[PDB]
Amino acid sequence: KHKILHRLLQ
Amino acid sequence: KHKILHRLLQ
Amino acid sequence: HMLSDEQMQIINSLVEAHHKTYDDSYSDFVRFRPPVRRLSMLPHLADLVSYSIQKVIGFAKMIPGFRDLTAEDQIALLKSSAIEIIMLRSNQSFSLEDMSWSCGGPDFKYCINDVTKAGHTLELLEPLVKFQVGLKKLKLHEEEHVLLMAICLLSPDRPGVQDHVRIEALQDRLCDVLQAYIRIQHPGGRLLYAKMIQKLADLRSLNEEHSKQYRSLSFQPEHSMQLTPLVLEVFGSEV
Amino acid sequence: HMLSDEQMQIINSLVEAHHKTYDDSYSDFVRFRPPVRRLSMLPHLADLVSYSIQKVIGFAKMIPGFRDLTAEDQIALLKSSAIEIIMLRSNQSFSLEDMSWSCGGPDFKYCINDVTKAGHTLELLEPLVKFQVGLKKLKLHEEEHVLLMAICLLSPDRPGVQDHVRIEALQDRLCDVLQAYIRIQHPGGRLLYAKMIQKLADLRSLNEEHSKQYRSLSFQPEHSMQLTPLVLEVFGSEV
Repeated sequence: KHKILHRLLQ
Repeated sequence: KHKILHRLLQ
Repeated sequence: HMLSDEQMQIINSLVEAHHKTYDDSYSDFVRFRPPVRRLSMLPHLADLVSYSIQKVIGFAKMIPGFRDLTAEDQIALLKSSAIEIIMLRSNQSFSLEDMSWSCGGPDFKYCINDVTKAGHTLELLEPLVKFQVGLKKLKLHEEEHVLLMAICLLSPDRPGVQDHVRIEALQDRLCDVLQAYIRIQHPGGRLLYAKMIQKLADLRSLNEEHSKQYRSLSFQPEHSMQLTPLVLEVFGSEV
Repeated sequence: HMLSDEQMQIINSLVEAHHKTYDDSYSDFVRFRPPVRRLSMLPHLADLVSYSIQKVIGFAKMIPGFRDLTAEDQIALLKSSAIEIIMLRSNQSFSLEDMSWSCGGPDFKYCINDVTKAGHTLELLEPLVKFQVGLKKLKLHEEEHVLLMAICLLSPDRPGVQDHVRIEALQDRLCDVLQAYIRIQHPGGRLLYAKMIQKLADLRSLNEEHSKQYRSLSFQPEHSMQLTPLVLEVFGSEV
């Protein structure tokens, strides 16, 4: 789902 | 799936 | 009256198992991400809890009868009791003097404060210390402490468990040893056994409270990204 | 001939972005699980690579035009180029003298050897050093090095990318700046541009090789459990 990445991308 | 746990349990 | 060659061999295995998975010098802690006093203590305690899971697993595999349960039941038992076994084994480093876990110099001395820099509130850390103090006072023998951990780990009342009759049987045999041992070798412990079982109840509360706090933590990726794969798996609900 | 007020502002942003995400003193490395020389270096390098992903992400968000792509395309670009951007930015700590990455005293001096104690073979670490040496020799200006990273990160040819026409356009504008900059400000760099683009090709090979090695690593839980949530996500294929 790329939870971390979505989050780090704002 | 508990991949780690299965593995640590031998 | 006295212990049987059976109960005695159970004790030997558990005490040996524990010695094999618990270093009283805490020398391995230098390999954890260093502590720091947005949750500056999370990386360190995450590594501490993760290191402990591995230890609790090694201890469990040597609990007689456990290795014979299904992989699924072993996992169900570990998942739901891991946090409790950690709280129990940590009593060994808990000092009533400073009300903290002394695992080293200044860096590895865990105070109530630190756990707060890790996502936990003080209103909830209070029962933990209260538990540690009560447990410390019971001045358990290594045989009773090691039995208490095995009893806890084999509780049939855990979500996900299947053969709750077989886990039930294993625990009873363990509860018998603890009861017999306390009677035979523990002067002044006529009411100790009942006090120990009460600790199991307290652990349940502490466990439920941890789930709630951990849950919030795990839904925030900026924070869950700080955890370790093993913690996410054991405390995760992908079960 | 000279640079436009546009190309110039792109450079300002990229150079500033880089400065904002790259500490030449490597002071943060003390927060990684300490290095150790079954893959004793894995916990440290995992933390190093993870720390870098976060940095590459911060740098990317400031690449003009990138924040405007879809979340999905941003992720697709980051996932497939992350390892390459790490290899590029690390040139800054690579010393041709000892053929290693000097990020500190003895503990943070990364030698070819160490990466082997992390799951990688030497027959594959060889092209990496060869790449670092060639790249170091190009003696790039900070403006060229920062542009090269943005060019790499905006390659339209990455699996999972959607609007490969828009990524295509963004990269071209960046390639123009690099070309114009080299001509205007780089004495002796008439063939530099072509050498830089060749480095992009080498990174592709290095990237593909890393995927194969990383793949084996990630299928073994005793090892993947040593990685961090972010590394598992960026290098994972759950995409």
